[PDB]
Amino acid sequence: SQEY
Amino acid sequence: TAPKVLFTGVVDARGERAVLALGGSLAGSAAEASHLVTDRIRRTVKFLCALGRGIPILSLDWLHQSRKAGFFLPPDEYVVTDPEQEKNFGFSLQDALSRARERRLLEGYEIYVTPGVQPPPPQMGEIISCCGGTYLPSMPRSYKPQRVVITCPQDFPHCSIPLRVGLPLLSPEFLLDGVLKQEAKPEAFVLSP
Repeated sequence: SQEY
Repeated sequence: TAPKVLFTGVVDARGERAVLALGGSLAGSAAEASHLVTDRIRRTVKFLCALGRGIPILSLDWLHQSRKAGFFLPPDEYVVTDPEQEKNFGFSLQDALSRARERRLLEGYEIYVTPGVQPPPPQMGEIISCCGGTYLPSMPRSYKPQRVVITCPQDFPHCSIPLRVGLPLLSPEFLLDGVLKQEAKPEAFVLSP
């Protein structure tokens, strides 16, 4: 998953 | 009923097995989840959605200790505790969850997202809706208070319409910082030339  | 557990940022087969073994299920989405499990503060879309909904955000130890006990334990002792990230962002995760439990952060907001923003529009839309806001999939063409546009420099050519009718242009940090802290302060994120 991507973090922002 | 039995927990419907969402995971973010982790690969935890043991944890999933514990959820299953203790009579719970795996949540398919933040909308469906009763709990979020992760290892630390991670600003994923799932994390921000869970936080916006006010559901418990718990460490992997919750499941491991629950399996040992033979039943799901109360969440209190297992809330994610990440002082380094709390310091960096100037917030308390417990206090933000408390705010989400008391009120819908973005109720009354209508929010459009231009196409180059990160996270992208549909993911922003999930976050917005998890905070009780109204996601706008079509470009707004008239003014209303608390109707705003999330954008970025790359998308300047796409802001001519909102600029004309007086809709604020906000950086994505309005949501990325605001949802994390459970504060809605659009003034602080208005984009300058």
